[PDB]
Amino acid sequence: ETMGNVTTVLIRRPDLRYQLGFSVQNGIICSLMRGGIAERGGVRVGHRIIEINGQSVVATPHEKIVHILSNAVGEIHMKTMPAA
Repeated sequence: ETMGNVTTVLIRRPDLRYQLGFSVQNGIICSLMRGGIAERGGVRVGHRIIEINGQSVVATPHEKIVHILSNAVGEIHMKTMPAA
């Protein structure tokens, strides 16, 4: 599993008030807040989140993907691809 163009991201989130800092739609990063944790994480726009903290969310719906990101803090391992 995890083949090809995968760019793992580590988000280190202090708590829930420190939101990701990137706008995602359906798992695809649409925008990134510069200076935010996501930038520090290595998140880039035009990337598709394929996994979050050990669960492949690439087949996970919008809500779920967002709900999961919204509640996860600490060292967060995501796997992103160039949305291809």
